[PDB]
Amino acid sequence: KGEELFTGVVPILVELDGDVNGHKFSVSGEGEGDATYGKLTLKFILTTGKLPVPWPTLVTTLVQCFSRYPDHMKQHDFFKSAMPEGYVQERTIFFKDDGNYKTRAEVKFEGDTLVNRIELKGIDFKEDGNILGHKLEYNYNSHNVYIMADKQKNGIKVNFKIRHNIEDGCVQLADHYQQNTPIGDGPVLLPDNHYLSTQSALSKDPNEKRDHMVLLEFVTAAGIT
Repeated sequence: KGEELFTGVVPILVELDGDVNGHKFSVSGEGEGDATYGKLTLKFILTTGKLPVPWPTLVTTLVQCFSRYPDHMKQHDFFKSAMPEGYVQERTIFFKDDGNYKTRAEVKFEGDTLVNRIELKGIDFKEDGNILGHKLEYNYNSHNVYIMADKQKNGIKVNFKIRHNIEDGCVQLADHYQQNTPIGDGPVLLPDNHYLSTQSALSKDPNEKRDHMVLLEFVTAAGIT
């Protein structure tokens, strides 16, 4: 059923309400996802406030239902099975030697559109650290995202480490702890252990005057065979 919502291109909306060290800001995104290819095309714009953190630090927060699950792994796609009612995605992101983000998002269909609505709270960041200091390069690495079932919560537990390249030529690590729980009461797929292989390319719209991020992502599930 939920799988059948993803047989072609699906429009996406994203809304983020952010507060990092008391600096408040809002981000809106739009574009589309095609789970057939595991491909996301999105543009994010700062709608309110000044962006207090580098755009790359927000990529993981700003829809893993668009992951490509190969035919042999379709019994392991929690993200789609939760749809259309959707899932709650919660994270803590620990920036090594710096502050942490705590996020709560609802990912669900609002009519014909997959919508990611997020609240982010960031605390205990250093004024002269890599995040508030804006020392991260505008680029993104490929990552593996590790997934296991949480039978107790009728969802999944997700863990991974993001590597943010610093302008100095070193790496700022961001340790992600994630849990996903269905919104609806209906049955969901609890997967065997597996991962998502992710690739992200960040760019700018030459015609866009506001602070913004254009993002292209490819995501494929693997690890079962």
